[PDB]
Amino acid sequence: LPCGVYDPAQARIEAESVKAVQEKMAGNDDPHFQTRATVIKEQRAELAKHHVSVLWSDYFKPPHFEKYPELHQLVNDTLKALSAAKGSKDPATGQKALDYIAQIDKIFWETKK
Amino acid sequence: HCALPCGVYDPAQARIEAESVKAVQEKMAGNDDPHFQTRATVIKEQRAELAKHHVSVLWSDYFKPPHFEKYPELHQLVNDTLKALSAAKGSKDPATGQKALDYIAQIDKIFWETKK
Amino acid sequence: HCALPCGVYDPAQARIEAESVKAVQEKMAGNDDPHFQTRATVIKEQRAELAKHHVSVLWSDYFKPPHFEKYPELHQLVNDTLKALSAAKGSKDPATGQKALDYIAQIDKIFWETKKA
Amino acid sequence: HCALPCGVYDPAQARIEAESVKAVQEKMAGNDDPHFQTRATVIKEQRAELAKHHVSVLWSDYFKPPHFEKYPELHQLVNDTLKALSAAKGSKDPATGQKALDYIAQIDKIFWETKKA
Amino acid sequence: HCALPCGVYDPAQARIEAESVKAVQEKMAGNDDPHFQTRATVIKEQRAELAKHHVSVLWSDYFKPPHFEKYPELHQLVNDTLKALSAAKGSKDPATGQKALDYIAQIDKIFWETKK
Amino acid sequence: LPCGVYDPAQARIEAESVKAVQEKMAGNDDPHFQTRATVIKEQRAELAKHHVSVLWSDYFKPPHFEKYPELHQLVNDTLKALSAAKGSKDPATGQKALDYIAQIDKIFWETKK
Ligand code: NI
Ligand code: NI
Ligand code: NI
Ligand code: NI
Repeated sequence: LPCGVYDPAQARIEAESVKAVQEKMAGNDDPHFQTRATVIKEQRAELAKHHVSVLWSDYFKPPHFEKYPELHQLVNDTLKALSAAKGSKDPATGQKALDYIAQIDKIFWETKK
Repeated sequence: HCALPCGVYDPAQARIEAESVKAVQEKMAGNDDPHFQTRATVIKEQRAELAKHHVSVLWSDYFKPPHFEKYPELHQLVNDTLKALSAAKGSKDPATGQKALDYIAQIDKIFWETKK
Repeated sequence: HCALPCGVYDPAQARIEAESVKAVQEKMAGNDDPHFQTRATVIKEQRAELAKHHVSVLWSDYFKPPHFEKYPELHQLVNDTLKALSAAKGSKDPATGQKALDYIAQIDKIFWETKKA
Repeated sequence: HCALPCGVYDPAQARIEAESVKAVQEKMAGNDDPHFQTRATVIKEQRAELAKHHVSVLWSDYFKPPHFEKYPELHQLVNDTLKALSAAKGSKDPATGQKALDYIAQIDKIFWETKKA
Repeated sequence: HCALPCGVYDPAQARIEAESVKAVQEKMAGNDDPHFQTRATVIKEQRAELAKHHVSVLWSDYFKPPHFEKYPELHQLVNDTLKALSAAKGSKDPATGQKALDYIAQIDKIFWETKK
Repeated sequence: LPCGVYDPAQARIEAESVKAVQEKMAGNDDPHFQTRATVIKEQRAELAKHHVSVLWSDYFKPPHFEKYPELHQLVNDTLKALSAAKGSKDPATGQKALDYIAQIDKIFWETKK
C-alpha cells in the first residue's frame, strides 16, 4: 500500500510451527503422520519465507541498509535457513532459522525506536 | 495452526491482520485518490479474510470442549468477532477495525488464560 | 460466501469437498503404492481444509443471531463439524470422512429450514 | 476435482461460483457507494475465476475421450463457458452472469447423462 | 493471462512449470529417502497444477474462435496436454513429464504462429 | 526441494503484465475497468515480487553474492520498483521494474555459463 503494519512475529510464528512439527516427527513413526507432517512443514516454511521477504522488500528502506550493512545478507541467510529447515526433519534446523529471525526482530524493533 | 496437532497457536496472527485492516481504514480517510482508494479496498478485503481465517482456526483447532464448558460465551464471542471482521471488511471507518480488534482482544485474553 | 454480502450460500460446497476427503480415504485402502499414498495424503489435507473453510463461512457469514436463537445447538454443531473434518484430515479411515459428512448433513438440514422461514 | 483421481466431480461447484458472480452484478445496480462498488468488483473477479477453474477441471479431469466422441460439441461448449465467465468478470451487467449460468447448465446436463451411462 | 484483456500471454509459463515437474521426477529416481520423496511429491503436485492452470488460461483467454477454425485439432490438443500433465502429476517417470512438455511444445508452436 | 529449475522469465512475464495493464489504464476511463485493472495489477505485481524473491533466496548462492556484490541491493531495488509500479498507473513505473529485472536476468544467465 503501504499501510505500515509489519511485525517479524508473523515470520516467527510460522517458523515456530516448522520446528514444532520437526519435533513431533521424532515421536511418531507412522508413515501417514510423517507424510502429513512433511506436507504441513513445507507450507509453513514457505509462509515464514514469504513473511521474511516482505519485511525486507516492503518494510526496510535504504537508511536501514546503510545503518545495518549486514542486513541484506542476514535476510538471505534467514531465508536459506528456512529452506534448510523445510528440507530436514532435524529440529536443530528449525531452531537455526528461528535464531536468524530473532536477529531480524532485534534490528526491526531498533528501527521503530 | 493446522491440526497436526502441531500445537502452535497465537492470536497475534489474527490481531496483526486486523491491525492492518484498521491501519488501511485510517489511511483511506486521508487520501481520496480513486486508485489509492481501490488499492486500499483490495488490501483490506484480503487482510480481513486472513484475520477471519486465523480466528476460525483458533476456534476449531485450538479451543477444546473443556474450554467451551469453562467459557460458555466463547462460541458466540468467536462468531461476533468474525462478524465484526466482516463488518470492518465492508467499512472504511477505523472504528469498525477497532471493534474487531476489541473482540480479538477478548479472545486473546481467554486464550492466554487457557495457557496458564 | 464472500461477505459482500452477495447472499449465495450452499452447504453443497462443504459437502463436495468432504465427499472428496472420504473418496480419497477409500482409495488409500486399495493401492499401497507409496507415491500414490503420498499424493492421496496431499490431496486429502487440501480438500479437508477447503471443507472446513466452507463450513466456517456458513457459520460466520450466512447464519445470523435469529438462527442461533432458534437453533441453540448450532454453534457446537459447527465446531464439531470442523473438528470432525480435522480428524478426517489426520486419518486414512473412511469412517472419519463419513462422520464429517454426517455433521455436514445436519448443518445442511438447518440451512434449508432457514431458507423457508 | 483433484486428479488423484478421487472421482468426486459436480458442476454444482462451477454453478455456485457463477451464481455468486450474477448476484454481485445485481447488487452493483442497487448501491452506488464507490467503496461498495470496488468491493463488489474485487469479489466478482475472484468468484468468476473460481468458476472458470471448476469448469476447466471438469473438462480436463472428469470428461474422457468417449464423452468427447459422444458429445462432439463439448470442447467448444466448455471453451464458450469459460469465455462467458470472462465476459461476466469484465461486466456489471447481470445478463452476462446469466449467459455464463446458461452455459454451465448445458455442461450440467451432459455431465449427469455420463453418470447414467 | 487473466482477461482484462491485458494482452500478455506466453506459453513459457506452462513450459517452465512443466520443466519443474520433469526435473523433480528425475530427482526422485536418484534419492529414495522417504522424506525427500514426500517433499518431491508435494512440489510436483503443485507445479503440475500450476502448469495445467497456465495451459487452461491460454486456451480460454488467449485463443479465439478464428484460431479454433484455423486449427481444428487445438481443443483436443489442449485437452490432451492437460491430461498429459495430470498423468505426470501422478507419476515419477520423467518420460511422463517429457510427454507433457512435448504437448506444450505443440501448443507453443501454434501460439507463436498466431503471433506471426 | 531444490529441483534447480529457475528462470527470471517468470518474474519478467508478470512485470510485463503490470506495465501492459498500466498502459491500458490510459485508454479507458470507465470506473469499473479502472477498478478491475487496479485489482489485476495488484496481483500481478505481487506475483512478480514473489518470483524475484525466490530467485534471490533459492537460486543465488554465496559465491554469486561474492562475484556480484551489488546483487543483494539490485534485488531489493527490483522489489521496491515492483511495489512502486503496483502503487502507480504510470507505465514508466512498470518499465523501470522491467529494467531492473533485465539486470537480474543478465546476472542469472552469466551464473549458468
Ligand atoms: Ni499447526
Ligand atoms: Ni458471497
Ligand atoms: Ni478430486
Ligand atoms: Ni492478463
